[PDB]
Amino acid sequence: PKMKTHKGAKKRVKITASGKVVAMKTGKRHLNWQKSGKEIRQKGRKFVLAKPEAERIKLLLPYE
Amino acid sequence: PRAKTGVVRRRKHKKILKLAKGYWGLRSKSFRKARETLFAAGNYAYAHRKRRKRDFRRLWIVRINAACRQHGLNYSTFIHGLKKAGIEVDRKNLADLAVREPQVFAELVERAKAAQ
Amino acid sequence: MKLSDLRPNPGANKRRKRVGRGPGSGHGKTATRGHKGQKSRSGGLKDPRRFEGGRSTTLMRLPKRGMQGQVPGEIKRPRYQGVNLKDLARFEGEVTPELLVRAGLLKKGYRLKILGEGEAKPLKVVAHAFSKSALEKLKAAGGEPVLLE
Amino acid sequence: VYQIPVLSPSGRRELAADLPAEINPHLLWEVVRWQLAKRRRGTASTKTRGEVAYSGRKIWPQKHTGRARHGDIGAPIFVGGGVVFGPKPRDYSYTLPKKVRKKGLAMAVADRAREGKLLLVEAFAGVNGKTKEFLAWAKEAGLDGSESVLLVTGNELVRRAARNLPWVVTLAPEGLNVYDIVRTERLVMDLDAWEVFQNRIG
RNA sequence: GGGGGGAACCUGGGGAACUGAAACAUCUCAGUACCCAGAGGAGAGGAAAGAGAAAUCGACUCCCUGAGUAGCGGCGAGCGA
RNA sequence: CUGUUGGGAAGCAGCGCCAGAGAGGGUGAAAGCCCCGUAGGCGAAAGGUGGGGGGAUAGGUGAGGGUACCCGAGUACCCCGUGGUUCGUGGAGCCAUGGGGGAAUCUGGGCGGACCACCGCCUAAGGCUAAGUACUCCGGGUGACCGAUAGCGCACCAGUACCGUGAGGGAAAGGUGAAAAGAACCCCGGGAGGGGAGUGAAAUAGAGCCUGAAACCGUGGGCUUACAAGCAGUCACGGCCCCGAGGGGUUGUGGCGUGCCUAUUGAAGCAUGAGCCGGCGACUCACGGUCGUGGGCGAGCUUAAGCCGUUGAGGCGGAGGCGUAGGGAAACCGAGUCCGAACAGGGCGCAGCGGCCGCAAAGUCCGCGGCCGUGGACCCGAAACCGGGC
RNA sequence: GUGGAGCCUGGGAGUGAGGGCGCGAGCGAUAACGUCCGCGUCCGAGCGCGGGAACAACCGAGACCGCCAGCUAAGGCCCCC
RNA sequence: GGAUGACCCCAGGCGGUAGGGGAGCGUUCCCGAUGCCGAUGAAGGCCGACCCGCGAGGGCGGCUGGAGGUAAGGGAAGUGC
RNA sequence: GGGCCUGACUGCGAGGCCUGCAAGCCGAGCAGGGGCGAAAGCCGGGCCUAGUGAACCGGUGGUCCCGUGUGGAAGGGCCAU
Ligand SMILES: [Mg+2]
Ligand SMILES: [Mg+2]
Ligand SMILES: [Mg+2]
Ligand SMILES: [Mg+2]
Ligand SMILES: [Mg+2]
Ligand SMILES: [Mg+2]
Ligand SMILES: [Mg+2]
Ligand SMILES: [Mg+2]
Ligand SMILES: [Mg+2]
Ligand SMILES: [Mg+2]
Ligand SMILES: [Mg+2]
Ligand SMILES: [Mg+2]
Ligand SMILES: [Mg+2]
Ligand SMILES: [Mg+2]
Ligand SMILES: [Mg+2]
Ligand SMILES: [Mg+2]
Ligand SMILES: [Mg+2]
Ligand SMILES: [Mg+2]
Ligand SMILES: [Mg+2]
Ligand SMILES: [Mg+2]
Ligand SMILES: [Mg+2]
Ligand SMILES: [Mg+2]
Ligand SMILES: [Mg+2]
Ligand SMILES: [Mg+2]
Ligand SMILES: [Mg+2]
Ligand SMILES: [Mg+2]
Ligand SMILES: [Mg+2]
Ligand SMILES: [Mg+2]
Ligand SMILES: [Mg+2]
Ligand SMILES: [Mg+2]
Ligand SMILES: [Mg+2]
Ligand SMILES: [Mg+2]
Ligand SMILES: [Mg+2]
Ligand SMILES: [Mg+2]
Ligand SMILES: [Mg+2]
Ligand SMILES: [Mg+2]
Ligand SMILES: [Mg+2]
Ligand SMILES: [Mg+2]
Ligand SMILES: [Mg+2]
Ligand SMILES: [Mg+2]
Ligand SMILES: [Mg+2]
Ligand SMILES: [Mg+2]
Ligand SMILES: [Mg+2]
Ligand SMILES: [Mg+2]
Ligand SMILES: [Mg+2]
Ligand SMILES: [Mg+2]
Ligand SMILES: [Mg+2]
Ligand SMILES: [Mg+2]
Ligand SMILES: [Mg+2]
Ligand SMILES: [Mg+2]
Ligand SMILES: [Mg+2]
Ligand SMILES: [Mg+2]
Ligand SMILES: [Mg+2]
Ligand SMILES: [Mg+2]
Ligand SMILES: [Mg+2]
Ligand SMILES: [Mg+2]
Ligand SMILES: [Mg+2]
Ligand SMILES: [Mg+2]
Ligand SMILES: [Mg+2]
Ligand SMILES: [Mg+2]
Ligand SMILES: [Mg+2]
Ligand SMILES: [Mg+2]
Ligand SMILES: [Mg+2]
Ligand SMILES: [Mg+2]
Ligand SMILES: [Mg+2]
Ligand SMILES: [Mg+2]
Ligand SMILES: [Mg+2]
Ligand SMILES: [Mg+2]
Ligand SMILES: [Mg+2]
Ligand SMILES: [Mg+2]
Ligand SMILES: [Mg+2]
Ligand SMILES: [Mg+2]
Ligand SMILES: [Mg+2]
Ligand SMILES: [Mg+2]
Ligand SMILES: [Mg+2]
Ligand SMILES: [Mg+2]
Ligand SMILES: [Mg+2]
Ligand SMILES: [Mg+2]
Ligand SMILES: [Mg+2]
Ligand SMILES: [Mg+2]
Ligand SMILES: [Mg+2]
Ligand SMILES: [Mg+2]
Ligand SMILES: [Mg+2]
Ligand SMILES: [Mg+2]
Ligand SMILES: [Mg+2]
Ligand SMILES: [Mg+2]
Ligand SMILES: [Mg+2]
Ligand SMILES: [Mg+2]
Ligand SMILES: [Mg+2]
Ligand SMILES: [Mg+2]
Ligand SMILES: [Mg+2]
Ligand SMILES: [Mg+2]
Ligand SMILES: [Mg+2]
Ligand SMILES: [Mg+2]
Ligand SMILES: [Mg+2]
Ligand SMILES: [Mg+2]
Ligand SMILES: [Mg+2]
Ligand SMILES: [Mg+2]
Ligand SMILES: [Mg+2]
Ligand SMILES: [Mg+2]
Ligand SMILES: [Mg+2]
Ligand SMILES: [Mg+2]
Ligand SMILES: [Mg+2]
Ligand SMILES: [Mg+2]
Ligand SMILES: [Mg+2]
Ligand SMILES: [Mg+2]
Ligand SMILES: [Mg+2]
Ligand SMILES: [Mg+2]
Ligand SMILES: [Mg+2]
Ligand SMILES: [Mg+2]
Ligand SMILES: [Mg+2]
Ligand SMILES: [Mg+2]
Ligand SMILES: [Mg+2]
Ligand SMILES: [Mg+2]
Ligand SMILES: [Mg+2]
Ligand SMILES: [Mg+2]
Ligand SMILES: [Mg+2]
Ligand SMILES: [Mg+2]
Ligand SMILES: [Mg+2]
Ligand SMILES: [Mg+2]
Ligand SMILES: [Mg+2]
Ligand SMILES: [Mg+2]
Ligand SMILES: [Mg+2]
Ligand SMILES: [Mg+2]
Ligand SMILES: [Mg+2]
Ligand SMILES: [Mg+2]
Ligand SMILES: [Mg+2]
Ligand SMILES: [Mg+2]
Ligand SMILES: [Mg+2]
Ligand SMILES: [Mg+2]
Ligand SMILES: [Mg+2]
Ligand SMILES: [Mg+2]
Ligand SMILES: [Mg+2]
Ligand SMILES: [Mg+2]
Ligand SMILES: [Mg+2]
Ligand SMILES: [Mg+2]
Ligand SMILES: [Mg+2]
Ligand SMILES: [Mg+2]
Ligand SMILES: [Mg+2]
Ligand SMILES: [Mg+2]
Ligand SMILES: [Mg+2]
Ligand SMILES: [Mg+2]
Ligand SMILES: [Mg+2]
Ligand SMILES: [Mg+2]
Ligand SMILES: [Mg+2]
Ligand SMILES: [Mg+2]
Ligand SMILES: [Mg+2]
Ligand SMILES: [Mg+2]
Ligand SMILES: [Mg+2]
Ligand SMILES: [Mg+2]
Ligand SMILES: [Mg+2]
Ligand SMILES: [Mg+2]
Ligand SMILES: [Mg+2]
Ligand SMILES: [Mg+2]
Ligand SMILES: [Mg+2]
Ligand SMILES: [Mg+2]
Ligand SMILES: [Mg+2]
Ligand SMILES: [Mg+2]
Ligand SMILES: [Mg+2]
Ligand SMILES: [Mg+2]
Ligand SMILES: [Mg+2]
Ligand SMILES: [Mg+2]
Ligand SMILES: [Mg+2]
Ligand SMILES: [Mg+2]
Ligand SMILES: [Mg+2]
Ligand SMILES: [Mg+2]
Ligand SMILES: [Mg+2]
Ligand SMILES: [Mg+2]
Ligand SMILES: [Mg+2]
Ligand SMILES: [Mg+2]
Ligand SMILES: [Mg+2]
Ligand SMILES: [Mg+2]
Ligand SMILES: [Mg+2]
Ligand SMILES: [Mg+2]
Ligand SMILES: [Mg+2]
Ligand SMILES: [Mg+2]
Ligand SMILES: [Mg+2]
Ligand SMILES: [Mg+2]
Ligand SMILES: [Mg+2]
Ligand SMILES: [Mg+2]
Ligand SMILES: [Mg+2]
Ligand SMILES: [Mg+2]
Ligand SMILES: [Mg+2]
Ligand SMILES: [Mg+2]
Ligand SMILES: [Mg+2]
Ligand SMILES: [Mg+2]
Ligand SMILES: [Mg+2]
Ligand SMILES: [Mg+2]
Ligand SMILES: [Mg+2]
Ligand SMILES: [Mg+2]
Ligand SMILES: [Mg+2]
Ligand SMILES: [Mg+2]
Ligand SMILES: [Mg+2]
Ligand SMILES: [Mg+2]
Ligand SMILES: [Mg+2]
Ligand SMILES: [Mg+2]
Ligand SMILES: [Mg+2]
Ligand SMILES: [Mg+2]
Ligand SMILES: [Mg+2]
Ligand SMILES: [Mg+2]
Ligand SMILES: [Mg+2]
Ligand SMILES: [Mg+2]
Ligand SMILES: [Mg+2]
Ligand SMILES: [Mg+2]
Ligand SMILES: [Mg+2]
Ligand SMILES: [Mg+2]
Ligand SMILES: [Mg+2]
Ligand SMILES: [Mg+2]
Ligand SMILES: [Mg+2]
Ligand SMILES: [Mg+2]
Ligand SMILES: [Mg+2]
Ligand SMILES: [Mg+2]
Ligand SMILES: [Mg+2]
Ligand SMILES: [Mg+2]
Ligand SMILES: [Mg+2]
Ligand SMILES: [Mg+2]
Ligand SMILES: [Mg+2]
Ligand SMILES: [Mg+2]
Ligand SMILES: [Mg+2]
Ligand SMILES: [Mg+2]
Ligand SMILES: [Mg+2]
Ligand SMILES: [Mg+2]
Ligand SMILES: [Mg+2]
Ligand SMILES: [Mg+2]
Ligand SMILES: [Mg+2]
Ligand SMILES: [Mg+2]
Ligand SMILES: [Mg+2]
Ligand SMILES: [Mg+2]
Ligand SMILES: [Mg+2]
Ligand SMILES: [Mg+2]
Ligand SMILES: [Mg+2]
Ligand SMILES: [Mg+2]
Ligand SMILES: [Mg+2]
Ligand SMILES: [Mg+2]
Ligand SMILES: [Mg+2]
Ligand SMILES: [Mg+2]
Ligand SMILES: [Mg+2]
Ligand SMILES: [Mg+2]
Ligand SMILES: [Mg+2]
Ligand SMILES: [Mg+2]
Ligand SMILES: [Mg+2]
Ligand SMILES: [Mg+2]
Ligand SMILES: [Mg+2]
Ligand SMILES: [Mg+2]
Ligand SMILES: [Mg+2]
Ligand SMILES: [Mg+2]
Ligand SMILES: [Mg+2]
Ligand SMILES: [Mg+2]
Ligand SMILES: [Mg+2]
Ligand SMILES: [Mg+2]
Ligand SMILES: [Mg+2]
Ligand SMILES: [Mg+2]
Ligand SMILES: [Mg+2]
Ligand SMILES: [Mg+2]
Ligand SMILES: [Mg+2]
Ligand SMILES: [Mg+2]
Ligand SMILES: [Mg+2]
Ligand SMILES: [Mg+2]
Ligand SMILES: [Mg+2]
Ligand SMILES: [Mg+2]
Ligand SMILES: [Mg+2]
Ligand SMILES: [Mg+2]
Ligand SMILES: [Mg+2]
Ligand SMILES: [Mg+2]
Ligand SMILES: [Mg+2]
Ligand SMILES: [Mg+2]
Ligand SMILES: [Mg+2]
Ligand SMILES: [Mg+2]
Ligand SMILES: [Mg+2]
Ligand SMILES: [Mg+2]
Ligand SMILES: [Mg+2]
Ligand SMILES: [Mg+2]
Ligand SMILES: [Mg+2]
Ligand SMILES: [Mg+2]
Ligand SMILES: [Mg+2]
Ligand SMILES: [Mg+2]
Ligand SMILES: [Mg+2]
Ligand SMILES: [Mg+2]
């Protein structure tokens, strides 16, 4: 039967035009009071997942 | 479609069995034992065609040595003297000479003493 | 040219890999699976795209983001597809959404928006939207922007 | 582009047709492969350990019998048991690209054309449904039956007359297809036939 | 007039567990297996107190597609209009 | 039809003929023309069907104006407990309903995802309804389906023998020959069996019957062996025997030499497995994905279900899918966009060869191959768990 | 320095029980065919070959095939040899 | 070198378990085939010190067997113990 | 030790350290609005290396981005915690 889109990945991640995989930096969900502003700010960006980890996530998204 | 074993396996077994003609008991009679026997046989043959080259040369040497000592020297001396004289007749031949041609062997012995 | 002459080009029809058929093939006994363990078993491993041996997975440690939607689902709103000026080059006279669908440029169910990559051509282009630069290039090349609603 | 003999009451004229100059044997092979796969019945079947007639009882205990462990006698390791990965009902067909079939048709006719083996005819003399009638006409048309012929015409009366001849394959023009052209040595067509074929390769 | 039978198919009344979740309880398996009642050559459904945004369509059934979309989900495994 | 070889002609040879029939099966071997058929035609007094054609019957059919009589009740509706839906308590509507409460008759009511308004949609609480759909005990047709360990459990007197108190389990077992011409009669023997005779093209086709492998048992012959130390061979030489400057068989002496498989750091290993032989026996298929590859077309590529045709013929079908633009949670903007006060900085994006022609290419379709996902997913094996019965 | 070198993109793995030895340590008892690291090696996969009486990892040496030819390596040259 | 995988010449590599890759052999079935081989003997069996091939194998001969078999080139798998 | 102070900034961030991933670390410089200093300049906590916890679910403040025919509303997204 056809493959299913993994909804947890669909909800965390985006495949960019050239097929990199992009996600939010981890670590500002909470426990933030003593984090510097450099930290909070930088954790506010997206990052490009390491190739082996991205290639795996990509196969979970067969129809994006 | 179905492809049942058919004729194929009996034919491989006869091949092996036929190579095993001569072997003892099940070794010529049982495909399994024949095949074991053959693995061993092929490795020995390989090993032994290597050592036949050695087996003969050892023999030539025992013979040359006998023929040398009739003329008062040993194999090691005789071979060094040949070397120094520049004589390159090989041991297969030195041996045939020593038996079939004593006069020639004697002369080579002479050149060998003389060459040192 | 006769039936006995009909052949696939070299490489067009390759043989399959057959395992577990004897030593000479170099794929016998273990059938290229190595020795023992879960992956050698019939049924094999867990989904290697996700599973990581029991530790929290790479994917599941990344944060979710944005609106995921709620029952009763997607909210119906007009959707726009852009098609650039350069794609309009091939037409002469008029372009309308219907035409662009036919040519295979605009997908059905999307409203038309004209965009600015390329040069404008003095055509009457009818559409639901124009970018700033598309409007400019078109007005400048003497073409006629018509807005649908 | 090609020059094609046409038989007439007025005699052997010539007709100009643009058929591909290049024949692509791989593609011809691909069309024939598709044709022969899709006519397959796919009716080969076997039973699995689950589909076989025996019961699911474990035949003897797991341990302490001195015998090998088994479950039910349906398991494929038993004579009588199911078969592992045998054939099951199958559909061998697949949708070969339309343009390929088209290009394929055209190339096949083109290939016979380039050999002189394609012959167009206006009508069929006296053939009114009798084999000996077609046979006469054929002799006169240069078909002694030493070469196999794919006869394409909408004239039912002509197909009936020729069908029984071992060296003749008959077809309506809607049926023209590359396996039949490639199977036969000579191609013979009605103009009306030639007309539809030209519309199909358009 | 009923009663009883019929290989599958069908509707209705009841309805598991292994297993999967690399443990497990929600979840899955699955309204499946299976028991029961009933029908019939089919059964069910069917002529809008519908759909759901089109100023629209127009009973029901069944196939393709829409779509693994929308969503659902110890937002896990998965489930899925 | 004839000739010919042959037990037999349908083989080979000569000369013919049919074909809307050269599908296929038989006949002593290989047959268009010998038989059964095949193409094309024909056929029901009786019973069944009859969705097609015809006929009948039931039944159907108006417009203003007024009246406010009727328009499905323990129902709607609300609350509580649940189920159904993609919806697992969620912002949880809708449909259904076990408990409680409980209306109205169009100025009535239900619905459009809490709720409210507005704007629309629809008429609950009675019933029926062909067809298009599912299945295959049954009949027929057809296989890049099996061919007696296969294929149904059963080609055969099988759901049998047999096993089990019972539910229930559940086999093995096909083939003389063209024709029985199935061996009169004699001989040995109680018989069985054999030897002659006879039949047959053939009888080691003789019914314990086609072929008739291998393990296994024997008779006969060649070579060899009773002072010898062995994973059984191998290399060398010599003896003997055989077929005829060579080969084959055998093996006295000399040299060398730790079975196979499995599992292991490491096995000849005193670690697993195997008595031997034959046969069966384990990486597949569908659908999706990802790469590679052979082609087709290329800013485009491609059709699905179906419909027409065919009866091993293909065509139509553009609904839809992938691609042609990205960025952003989104509104939204767009070769940009997001963060930002920023025209700052940054993230993620954007930009063929030759001579208008050819050539290559995005991409996409089909084939092929590797690997992945979902399925039992390479085969065999539990102890267990659950349902219904005995 | 042109090598079964290196670097980049992608397809397919297997492995994730090692072991002996030399040198450097820890642990142990300046014990273990002990144990645990480091650098190297070999066996693993070279239970192919020569030497070491025999013997995976000590010495010699990396077996494409054939030869009744030659030179050497470690180790040997009284007989077994 | 010759132009192209025609074959000759010079040189170098060629131990191998897990495992990657390449090239082939054979089994059943389909197209090729209304053909071709076949009772002057099919398949299958038993021999062979012969021929070709590195090999898997393929030929050829004799005996058995008595009615089938199937090429060059391709296709598909219940394909090798 | 004292004076003035809140840079224990906001928007970013060249380039690196480390590293299987995910993390962790250092950071010149530009803009906004500041502190100290006459100025050069320094200040995006603390001489430094420990004082910590991914995701999911949820709370609170802000934003005013989505709001299931439409206007709101429910509920969510986003920034902060
Ligand atoms: Mg999730
Ligand atoms: Mg965070
Ligand atoms: Mg958290
Ligand atoms: Mg937060
Ligand atoms: Mg929060
Ligand atoms: Mg701090
Ligand atoms: Mg800070
Ligand atoms: Mg911020
Ligand atoms: Mg899609
Ligand atoms: Mg995309
Ligand atoms: Mg087999
Ligand atoms: Mg067989
Ligand atoms: Mg066999
Ligand atoms: Mg074999
Ligand atoms: Mg045989
Ligand atoms: Mg063989
Ligand atoms: Mg012997
Ligand atoms: Mg023997
Ligand atoms: Mg014996
Ligand atoms: Mg024997
Ligand atoms: Mg061998
Ligand atoms: Mg050798
Ligand atoms: Mg040796
Ligand atoms: Mg002396
Ligand atoms: Mg010397
Ligand atoms: Mg010398
Ligand atoms: Mg294939
Ligand atoms: Mg092999
Ligand atoms: Mg390989
Ligand atoms: Mg290997
Ligand atoms: Mg093995
Ligand atoms: Mg592998
Ligand atoms: Mg593998
Ligand atoms: Mg294994
Ligand atoms: Mg391993
Ligand atoms: Mg194993
Ligand atoms: Mg292991
Ligand atoms: Mg294991
Ligand atoms: Mg493994
Ligand atoms: Mg294994
Ligand atoms: Mg296993
Ligand atoms: Mg299993
Ligand atoms: Mg498993
Ligand atoms: Mg969404
Ligand atoms: Mg104009
Ligand atoms: Mg088929
Ligand atoms: Mg099939
Ligand atoms: Mg079966
Ligand atoms: Mg079957
Ligand atoms: Mg079973
Ligand atoms: Mg069963
Ligand atoms: Mg059963
Ligand atoms: Mg069963
Ligand atoms: Mg049964
Ligand atoms: Mg059972
Ligand atoms: Mg049972
Ligand atoms: Mg059971
Ligand atoms: Mg046991
Ligand atoms: Mg036992
Ligand atoms: Mg047993
Ligand atoms: Mg046993
Ligand atoms: Mg058992
Ligand atoms: Mg079993
Ligand atoms: Mg069992
Ligand atoms: Mg069974
Ligand atoms: Mg069976
Ligand atoms: Mg069976
Ligand atoms: Mg089986
Ligand atoms: Mg199986
Ligand atoms: Mg099985
Ligand atoms: Mg299968
Ligand atoms: Mg089917
Ligand atoms: Mg396939
Ligand atoms: Mg298909
Ligand atoms: Mg014909
Ligand atoms: Mg033909
Ligand atoms: Mg009843
Ligand atoms: Mg009844
Ligand atoms: Mg039910
Ligand atoms: Mg009831
Ligand atoms: Mg129920
Ligand atoms: Mg229960
Ligand atoms: Mg459970
Ligand atoms: Mg299960
Ligand atoms: Mg699973
Ligand atoms: Mg579990
Ligand atoms: Mg588990
Ligand atoms: Mg447990
Ligand atoms: Mg469970
Ligand atoms: Mg399951
Ligand atoms: Mg369920
Ligand atoms: Mg039920
Ligand atoms: Mg069932
Ligand atoms: Mg009943
Ligand atoms: Mg019906
Ligand atoms: Mg009905
Ligand atoms: Mg009904
Ligand atoms: Mg009504
Ligand atoms: Mg879509
Ligand atoms: Mg469900
Ligand atoms: Mg005669
Ligand atoms: Mg005759
Ligand atoms: Mg004749
Ligand atoms: Mg016919
Ligand atoms: Mg016939
Ligand atoms: Mg026939
Ligand atoms: Mg014939
Ligand atoms: Mg025949
Ligand atoms: Mg016949
Ligand atoms: Mg008829
Ligand atoms: Mg008839
Ligand atoms: Mg009125
Ligand atoms: Mg009233
Ligand atoms: Mg009403
Ligand atoms: Mg009532
Ligand atoms: Mg309720
Ligand atoms: Mg529910
Ligand atoms: Mg919720
Ligand atoms: Mg709800
Ligand atoms: Mg109620
Ligand atoms: Mg109202
Ligand atoms: Mg009201
Ligand atoms: Mg209601
Ligand atoms: Mg309501
Ligand atoms: Mg409402
Ligand atoms: Mg509504
Ligand atoms: Mg409505
Ligand atoms: Mg009803
Ligand atoms: Mg009707
Ligand atoms: Mg129906
Ligand atoms: Mg049917
Ligand atoms: Mg039937
Ligand atoms: Mg067969
Ligand atoms: Mg057959
Ligand atoms: Mg049998
Ligand atoms: Mg059977
Ligand atoms: Mg048999
Ligand atoms: Mg039967
Ligand atoms: Mg059976
Ligand atoms: Mg049977
Ligand atoms: Mg019986
Ligand atoms: Mg009992
Ligand atoms: Mg009984
Ligand atoms: Mg039982
Ligand atoms: Mg049995
Ligand atoms: Mg018979
Ligand atoms: Mg008979
Ligand atoms: Mg006969
Ligand atoms: Mg008597
Ligand atoms: Mg008698
Ligand atoms: Mg007698
Ligand atoms: Mg007698
Ligand atoms: Mg006679
Ligand atoms: Mg004869
Ligand atoms: Mg015989
Ligand atoms: Mg016989
Ligand atoms: Mg017998
Ligand atoms: Mg016979
Ligand atoms: Mg017999
Ligand atoms: Mg016999
Ligand atoms: Mg015998
Ligand atoms: Mg004897
Ligand atoms: Mg003695
Ligand atoms: Mg003696
Ligand atoms: Mg010896
Ligand atoms: Mg000697
Ligand atoms: Mg001899
Ligand atoms: Mg000898
Ligand atoms: Mg040794
Ligand atoms: Mg030994
Ligand atoms: Mg050893
Ligand atoms: Mg072996
Ligand atoms: Mg073993
Ligand atoms: Mg073990
Ligand atoms: Mg062990
Ligand atoms: Mg051990
Ligand atoms: Mg031993
Ligand atoms: Mg032993
Ligand atoms: Mg033991
Ligand atoms: Mg042992
Ligand atoms: Mg063990
Ligand atoms: Mg036993
Ligand atoms: Mg034996
Ligand atoms: Mg066997
Ligand atoms: Mg595979
Ligand atoms: Mg693929
Ligand atoms: Mg492809
Ligand atoms: Mg194409
Ligand atoms: Mg798609
Ligand atoms: Mg930018
Ligand atoms: Mg091109
Ligand atoms: Mg392409
Ligand atoms: Mg993969
Ligand atoms: Mg399954
Ligand atoms: Mg499987
Ligand atoms: Mg698999
Ligand atoms: Mg099992
Ligand atoms: Mg028990
Ligand atoms: Mg339990
Ligand atoms: Mg229990
Ligand atoms: Mg029970
Ligand atoms: Mg019970
Ligand atoms: Mg290079
Ligand atoms: Mg290398
Ligand atoms: Mg390397
Ligand atoms: Mg691979
Ligand atoms: Mg691995
Ligand atoms: Mg491993
Ligand atoms: Mg481990
Ligand atoms: Mg380890
Ligand atoms: Mg270990
Ligand atoms: Mg190591
Ligand atoms: Mg270690
Ligand atoms: Mg040692
Ligand atoms: Mg060490
Ligand atoms: Mg030292
Ligand atoms: Mg040390
Ligand atoms: Mg240390
Ligand atoms: Mg001491
Ligand atoms: Mg140690
Ligand atoms: Mg030590
Ligand atoms: Mg130590
Ligand atoms: Mg080491
Ligand atoms: Mg190992
Ligand atoms: Mg070594
Ligand atoms: Mg090494
Ligand atoms: Mg070795
Ligand atoms: Mg050694
Ligand atoms: Mg030694
Ligand atoms: Mg020694
Ligand atoms: Mg060694
Ligand atoms: Mg080497
Ligand atoms: Mg020397
Ligand atoms: Mg030395
Ligand atoms: Mg010594
Ligand atoms: Mg190698
Ligand atoms: Mg290669
Ligand atoms: Mg390969
Ligand atoms: Mg070949
Ligand atoms: Mg084979
Ligand atoms: Mg092959
Ligand atoms: Mg077949
Ligand atoms: Mg045929
Ligand atoms: Mg034939
Ligand atoms: Mg002939
Ligand atoms: Mg004859
Ligand atoms: Mg003969
Ligand atoms: Mg054959
Ligand atoms: Mg055959
Ligand atoms: Mg042979
Ligand atoms: Mg023969
Ligand atoms: Mg026949
Ligand atoms: Mg064939
Ligand atoms: Mg062939
Ligand atoms: Mg072909
Ligand atoms: Mg198999
Ligand atoms: Mg101040
Ligand atoms: Mg950086
Ligand atoms: Mg990093
Ligand atoms: Mg300042
Ligand atoms: Mg400043
Ligand atoms: Mg100042
Ligand atoms: Mg700074
Ligand atoms: Mg401090
Ligand atoms: Mg500190
Ligand atoms: Mg920290
Ligand atoms: Mg969770
Ligand atoms: Mg968790
Ligand atoms: Mg949240
Ligand atoms: Mg609203
Ligand atoms: Mg708003
Ligand atoms: Mg609403
Ligand atoms: Mg308002
Ligand atoms: Mg608004
Ligand atoms: Mg308000
Ligand atoms: Mg709000
Ligand atoms: Mg909010
Ligand atoms: Mg935030």
